[PDB]
Amino acid sequence: PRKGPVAKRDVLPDPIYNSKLVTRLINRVMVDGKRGIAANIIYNSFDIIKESTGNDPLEVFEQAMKNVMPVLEVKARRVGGSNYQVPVEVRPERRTTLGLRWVVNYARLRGEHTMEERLAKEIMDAANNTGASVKKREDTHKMADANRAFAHYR
Amino acid sequence: GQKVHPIGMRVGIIRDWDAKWYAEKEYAEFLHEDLRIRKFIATKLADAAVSTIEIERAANRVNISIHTAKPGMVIGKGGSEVENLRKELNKLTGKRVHINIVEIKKPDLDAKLVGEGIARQLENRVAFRRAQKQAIQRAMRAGAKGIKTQVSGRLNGADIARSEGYSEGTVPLHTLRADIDYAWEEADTTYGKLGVKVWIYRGE
RNA sequence: GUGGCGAAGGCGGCUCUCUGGUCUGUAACUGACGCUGAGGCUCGAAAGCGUGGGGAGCAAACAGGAUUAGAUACCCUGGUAGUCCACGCCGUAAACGAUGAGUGCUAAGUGUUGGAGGGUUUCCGCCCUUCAGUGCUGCAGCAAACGCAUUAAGCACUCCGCCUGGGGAGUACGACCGCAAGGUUGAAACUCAAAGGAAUUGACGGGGGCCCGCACAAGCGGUGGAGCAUGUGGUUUAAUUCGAAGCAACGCGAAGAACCUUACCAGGUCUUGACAUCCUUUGACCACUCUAGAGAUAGAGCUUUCCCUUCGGGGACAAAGUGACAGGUGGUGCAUGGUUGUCGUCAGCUCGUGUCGUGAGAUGUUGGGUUAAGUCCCGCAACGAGCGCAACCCUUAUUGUUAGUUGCCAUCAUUUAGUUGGGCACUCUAGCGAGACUGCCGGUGACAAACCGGAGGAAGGUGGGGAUGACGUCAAAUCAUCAUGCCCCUUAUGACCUGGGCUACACACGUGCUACAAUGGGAAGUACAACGAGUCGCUAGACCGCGAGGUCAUGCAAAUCUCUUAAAGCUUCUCUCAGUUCGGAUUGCAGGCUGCAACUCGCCUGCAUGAAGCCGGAAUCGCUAGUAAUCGCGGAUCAGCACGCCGCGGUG
Repeated sequence: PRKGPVAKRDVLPDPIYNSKLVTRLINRVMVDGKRGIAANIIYNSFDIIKESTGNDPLEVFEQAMKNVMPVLEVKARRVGGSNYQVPVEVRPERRTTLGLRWVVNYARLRGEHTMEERLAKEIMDAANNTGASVKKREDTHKMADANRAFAHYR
Repeated sequence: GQKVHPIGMRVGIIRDWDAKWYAEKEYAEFLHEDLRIRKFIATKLADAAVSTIEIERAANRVNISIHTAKPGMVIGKGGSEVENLRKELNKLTGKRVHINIVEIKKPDLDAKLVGEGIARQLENRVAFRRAQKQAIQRAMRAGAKGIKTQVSGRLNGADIARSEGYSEGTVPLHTLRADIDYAWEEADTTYGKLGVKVWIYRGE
């Protein structure tokens, strides 16, 4: 705002796995406040992960998150009438925000016959350095570390 | 238009309804009968300076009480005018009526009385600047925490309208426990209509 | 370099030649030789003129490109005189410090340019004194204020130039000057009652700074594309009644157009009148039936029939007379009252006693910090006060006590069951009280206000939400809620009736609803609320109909009965990425309900048909938490008629 920084919106760790990350993942799949559907979807997807060439849904999910999250994002700014873009660092909460966002967005566009057949498949493809999510990360890193040219003294 | 009616903001908080009866399935008839009554008795009020009127009612009788400042000039010589009031009001209401006349003390500390009196000077070609000033002067001498007046319309019997009033002492309007009074009257000199408003603060 | 030099105009690379002035010390000399200066002469930025050279860059005039309503301008590409040298002419500038020259006298503080003395002495870098320039601050005094102030605009003497309300006008005439352009000198006739200087309070600026706010930024869902509902413009019409027009008009007045409403249009009708008072004859008026008529109305039938009586009156009322008169949603929101919108729930608007100012006026109310706050602290020629802010009012979050029916059922029997015996424990209902105050504990900070953290508690820093809208701004809106000054109509702009628009459709704009599917469509089963409404109203139950519904009947004027088993949700079985088992527009046929009557022009049911639409460019909107998104329920208005409006709760 204008007055100054604000709080961080504490979350309630889901009771099944006792992991706040699964809570945020449930919150991102959910649309229109229909939360039980989102919960059923995430649990069916994790069942599908473990049953087929899996070890545990938390482990492969964390690794997929690690492989997707970005570390260098740029910001397109305005100075006095000419606009450019400059890289900057990335604070931690924004990182997991972006990770979840990309994974869900690009699983929603897969093209199979169930959101589970999409989500489980996509985060498996992600934990093996594949999938449009990882390519989105690398597009970001390539835009950065190039557009540092008109950023070196910003 | 940016102020609420000061005795409608406070009704049901520190003041009461001027009509105290409870009825259901006979409510429209009662409300219009009260309206008829009150719109009639503005006949004597034209001379006798009545301020309020309180309508109560029982099984079939209607108990009325009026606040005036002229007790004798409203009851008659030995009781020959209240007789007429009752025998006339029976012709409307078709019931039994019983006027219980109150008398008002300190009449210069009443919104309708003051404003209606200082809206009768305007009709007799009097300048407004001293009517309001003498009104608040004779309202403070009775002892009052504050008073405020305001006249509006074509002033002096002249062209395009304007407005102006005068204040004396404090008149807090936002305080809910304030017991303020208010009234709005009319008059003409020869041009259109004028509006006179008056507020008096009498402690809480 | 607020450095240097020159009487001014002016003078900036370097070397030489010719030359003017200033400053300082000394004390050889002359002995008032001085100051000012009408007329006269000399010099005098830039532009311009003449003769002959020179000509890179820049650039009047001019050409071409743009922009605009136009652009003989500003902007871009070019481009001639001129800008440069020698010699002549011109003689003017805001040629300014808008401040003539000479001389003496009158507090202080501080920089810098060029010198001279004394001390300490590497003083050659430091201290002090003293001349002449050049700046800043400041006293007496001066000034109408601004200001000036040993570089006077102070106190005084000498000499010169010039002024006497604003226009006409630096014009005309004469005269001198100039190659010219022009320069110098310099009126009147007539016309106005002002024109000016400096400062004061407001309002404005295509002036600046600080801050705040779903104002941007970070996000989530939309609008703009498609079909339909609805309002507006436009066109059309016999009429498409009137009002609202950026934000702050456009699901607005209208919280209910088939007739009524209804002002508009076409036909059929009336004139003291549909509605009010008066005065007289007088006085009790009706309703009902039958023919004609679309009705309005007219013509006939039983008759509107004394309710006060002292014999002498008064209330209701039809007609008539009878004219005073009535009647107008006709005009003027720029003649008004009243009632609203918006800045904006932003934080402002004034007074008394003092002090300041020649005076209008100022101060307070400016400054730092903090705050949602002219809310608080500190400082300060101010010290206090009033309306605004906050508090007092409502609802929601926790509980004590009083009261247990129509509410409730924990310890008991009983049935279909809280039902019936029993009880008021629990929930609930509703009166009266408690509880939140930076109130304690730690740190920051001027120890201050305030901010950050903790304890306890249902709740913590205006706990959440509502009502509450200052002085003022927009000649904002409304004569159509109602009133009302002036104007207008009166056998019609008044009044009564039937039928028709207000719903017309080559189109354009706003606000919404339903979708484009698998986080979905269809079939069967199982659950969980709250606010409200009801007497000619809300309808239990049983039966008939595929359905919307219908019949017989039952309780309830209501914590008792009913509207009312909420929908998303959960569990099974299907369908398989397609213009489709998505979507539900449009059309055909058959019904139901209200109503005297659903063609124009109502809502609902069933069978048949099965359009556009596969997530929507420029641009643009809402929202900071039980909020956004999504799902149903109730009622005001109302025979009937809601995708609109006002509320309620569920998931979140």
